[PDB]
Amino acid sequence: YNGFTGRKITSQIFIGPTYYQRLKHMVDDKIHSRARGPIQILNRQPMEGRSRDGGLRFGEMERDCQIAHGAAQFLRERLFEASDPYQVHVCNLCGIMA
Amino acid sequence: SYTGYNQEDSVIMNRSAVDRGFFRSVFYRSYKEQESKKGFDQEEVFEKPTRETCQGMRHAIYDKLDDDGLIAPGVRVSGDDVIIGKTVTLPTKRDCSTFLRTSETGIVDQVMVTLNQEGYKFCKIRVRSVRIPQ
Amino acid sequence: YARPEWMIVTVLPVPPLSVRPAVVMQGSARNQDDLTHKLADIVKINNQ
Amino acid sequence: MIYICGECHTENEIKSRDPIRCRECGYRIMYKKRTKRLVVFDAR
Amino acid sequence: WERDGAPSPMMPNEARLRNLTYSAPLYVDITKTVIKEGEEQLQTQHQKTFIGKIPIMLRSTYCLLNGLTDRDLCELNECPLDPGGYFIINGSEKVLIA
Amino acid sequence: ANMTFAEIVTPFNIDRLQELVRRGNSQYPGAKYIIRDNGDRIDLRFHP
Amino acid sequence: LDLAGPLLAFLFRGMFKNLLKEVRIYAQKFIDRGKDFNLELAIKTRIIS
Amino acid sequence: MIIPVRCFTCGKIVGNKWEAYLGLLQAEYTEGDALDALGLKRYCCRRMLLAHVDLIEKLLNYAP
Amino acid sequence: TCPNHPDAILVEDYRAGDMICPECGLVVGDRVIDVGSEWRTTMSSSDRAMMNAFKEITTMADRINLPRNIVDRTNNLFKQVYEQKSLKGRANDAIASACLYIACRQEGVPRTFKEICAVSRISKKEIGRCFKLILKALETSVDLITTGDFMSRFCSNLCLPKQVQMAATHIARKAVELDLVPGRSPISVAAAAIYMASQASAEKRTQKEIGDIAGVADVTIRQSYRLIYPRAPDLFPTDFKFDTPVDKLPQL
Amino acid sequence: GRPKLGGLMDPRQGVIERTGRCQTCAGNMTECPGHFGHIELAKPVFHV
Ligand SMILES: [Zn+2]
Ligand SMILES: [Zn+2]
Ligand SMILES: [Zn+2]
Ligand SMILES: [Zn+2]
Ligand SMILES: [Zn+2]
Repeated sequence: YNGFTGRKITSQIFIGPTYYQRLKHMVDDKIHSRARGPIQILNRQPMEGRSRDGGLRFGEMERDCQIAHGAAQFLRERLFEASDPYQVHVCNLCGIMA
Repeated sequence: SYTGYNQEDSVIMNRSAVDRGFFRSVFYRSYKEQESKKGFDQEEVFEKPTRETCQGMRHAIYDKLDDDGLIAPGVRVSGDDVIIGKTVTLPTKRDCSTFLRTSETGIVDQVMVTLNQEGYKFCKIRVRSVRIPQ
Repeated sequence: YARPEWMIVTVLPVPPLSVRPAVVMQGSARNQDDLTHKLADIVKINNQ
Repeated sequence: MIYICGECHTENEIKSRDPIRCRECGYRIMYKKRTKRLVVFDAR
Repeated sequence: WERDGAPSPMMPNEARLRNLTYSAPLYVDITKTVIKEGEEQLQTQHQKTFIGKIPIMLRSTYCLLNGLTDRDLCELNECPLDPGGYFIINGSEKVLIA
Repeated sequence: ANMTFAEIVTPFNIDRLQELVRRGNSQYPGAKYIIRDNGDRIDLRFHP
Repeated sequence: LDLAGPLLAFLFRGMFKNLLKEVRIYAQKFIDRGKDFNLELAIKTRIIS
Repeated sequence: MIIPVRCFTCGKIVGNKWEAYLGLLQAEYTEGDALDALGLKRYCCRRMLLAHVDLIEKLLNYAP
Repeated sequence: TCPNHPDAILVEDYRAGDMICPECGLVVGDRVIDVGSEWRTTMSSSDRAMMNAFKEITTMADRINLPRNIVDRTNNLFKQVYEQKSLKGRANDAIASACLYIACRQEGVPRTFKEICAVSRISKKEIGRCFKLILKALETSVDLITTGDFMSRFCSNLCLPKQVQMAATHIARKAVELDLVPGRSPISVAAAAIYMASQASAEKRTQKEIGDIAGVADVTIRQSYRLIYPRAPDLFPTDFKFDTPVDKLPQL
Repeated sequence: GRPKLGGLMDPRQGVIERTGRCQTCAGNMTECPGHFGHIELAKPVFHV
């Protein structure tokens, strides 16, 4: 019988005691988030701090996907703005950073 | 096919059974720490850091630690809490306390102190976290 | 942009401290980078 | 600062300087006594 | 061997708890004979010369949990159902894959 | 509640954003930081 | 199938060969120096342990 | 470890029937007859006692 | 260095690894803290000689199953001596042996010179000579040895029961307190108390057995025992079980 | 107690500690990009 309305279900349900096992994979052990977290001082890129806040690797496969999408602005954000946004001064005459 | 929440290998569970303890479990995570005097200039030891003892300390509460620098059993812990207060002598003394991860939230189940294979003061802290099916 | 004589090292550039920083381990011990370690030998041999 | 010997289950007071060794049993495994603080469990 | 040097039987529970290595002291009888080109030989035997410690597989014939009844295992805080067959190395249960 | 999006304060949203600022990190939805015209970052949890 | 026995026998054969090789070097040094050697000291228990 | 207080499926009290159940088994009752004698009509309640393994009995063999 | 609040104690934040003004919230430095580093949550002759010394310390320590902490302490003691160079003339094996003795003394688990000599090629005499020289070189000192410092090892090596070890400890401690053994080496006193307690117990050990394990001549034991034997009933604990009564202990 | 000029950790090359600024950039650890030092070689060297 349907629990919401109490109406009988047109189809009869196969029901019975079956031995179930709970696996060690809990969601609380896998959920993680990263938003402006700790970065490596040498690499100036994301790394885990005191949690799993290290971010997701935006690998070659994701870059190729975003290239196919043509989302050059989002591609730039993920590969630059979201990882190591930096600016340097460069000389126009010698092209070297000043 | 009860309302589609079990589609693609998903399962729908009876919340009342879970409330009755169906598949409820306990997760025990054991943290081990030792104090080693390798290098005469450095001497790490278990003791709760104090404002006068350490030149710099965070606003984080160390109240969970006992005078021996170890948390007692039956105390709730989280990522904001310290389970072990360890301080190393500088070449003032620096603090090297052991904090839990933000995901680690439970109650200290047991805390044992011993001398390990190296003969150094050694301790194991078992944290009990109860995992309700969700 | 390129000259044969520039292939010979007559003056060695020293990377900034950020490229080869001094990490802190086992307390306040400033653990120098591998580059700083070799730069120390370079300057020692240079003075010698 | 009371520890319970894991072998003889005897409560003994130990300082920072004296060793972990049990006063009477000599056993070197000590368990911290359960906190006297109040912990509330909702019976859910 | 305790810090003071007092030898004591190591229970596997203690090895796991204290991160010890469950090892058995290995001794060998050695006989030294010396000849000094004077048609004479001196024979000296070093009985039970210590040569090292062999890690012991739990519940093997050389393990302390050998022949112990289930009640005795419980007294030692050991599970009677535990099959053994593994080594405790620095407190870690190490199993040798065939 | 852990992830954030930087919204530019505009007359369209000045009042709505002012509310999220006072709500802060303790109450969701809220905000983590304020970036002034000067480019300086203020953590709302430190001084609300 | 090399079980715990054959596997440890392979190690113990190598470690014991190293132990005896070590005893020779130590004993020979004392013999070369012209003095007898204490067998108890020549053995380095660290090799097998 | 120990017998559930409530039957997971329906909430019937079964936590007070374990020693009663064991007594019936000691009295040579079949597992079905013992469950019937206890009044566990629904198979969901029967599943509780018929399949329970009381490990607390074994855990109490270790010193406190 | 808060730009707006000069002389403000910035607060370190692990959430992003930055320092924030304690009374404004202004974040100073983007993410300069490196939270992971803060909160845990072809060989020179001198180095080769030092390495060789370390290999000897680990070998000698293993012979007597000394814990790794004592080895670490010995290596640090050796390094200081080796670097201080007041014993530069002495052999590294002698220095290592004396450092090992000092480490045991500093750790509160003294090993007799005969025991350290038994595991090292260096004789007791040279270790004793190097021992005092190192103390001067290190400008340090070690706690005086006591009779109870050897009871645990000796009684265990003698396989004596816990009560016999406790009785020997009380007998030796009370004998020292009563000053019944003036000038006698604590090892000699400990061995005599062990002999007395052993002879008074079911597990009876000969002076030779005790002498061989404790490293004391039976004559030295006999003399020390002869001094304490007349006061044995005062030395034995009140709460002790006598297998052989004190009145029936060997007279010699 | 402080870095020395003309040394491997010369303060001109960059910021030495996070709570500091280099004299050449007058900027913090993140603001300072770091700068190069140079070792004049008494004898020219082949570049590997
Ligand atoms: Zn330019
Ligand atoms: Zn005890
Ligand atoms: Zn039911
Ligand atoms: Zn200000
Ligand atoms: Zn700069």
